[PDB]
Amino acid sequence: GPLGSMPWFHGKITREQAERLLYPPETGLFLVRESTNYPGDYTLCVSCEGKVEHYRIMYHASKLSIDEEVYFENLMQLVEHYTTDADGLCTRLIKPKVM
Amino acid sequence: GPLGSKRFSSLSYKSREEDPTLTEEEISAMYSSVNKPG
Repeated sequence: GPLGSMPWFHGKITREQAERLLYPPETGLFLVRESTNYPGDYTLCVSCEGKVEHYRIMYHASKLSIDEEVYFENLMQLVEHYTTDADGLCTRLIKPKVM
Repeated sequence: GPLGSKRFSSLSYKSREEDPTLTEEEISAMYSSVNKPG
């Protein structure tokens, strides 16, 4: 891998690429990509019954957070939390969007 | 013009690449944000 084993993190995907990628509705399919509209942050796209939910990820002080209450040290641990429980997600993570 | 008794809300995301005239209001409007159960 790039730096371990984080394929779910594309770090370079467009709206058209993210839309088609999440074509088939399957609760648990998530994907992270560099926020286009907001440079410097990330966006998590999940498929909930065919709907694409985008979760803005704020990166400050070398820490990530979406609820502005739970800060992490990296995207790896961040996903682990959202995978074990919703934590504010329409559907807990189940299968990472492998690219 | 059906009753409309269906629960579903699409989401057409758009990046500054295709729409650089988008503001925090529009961009954020395309997000769900953390929404815990209850």
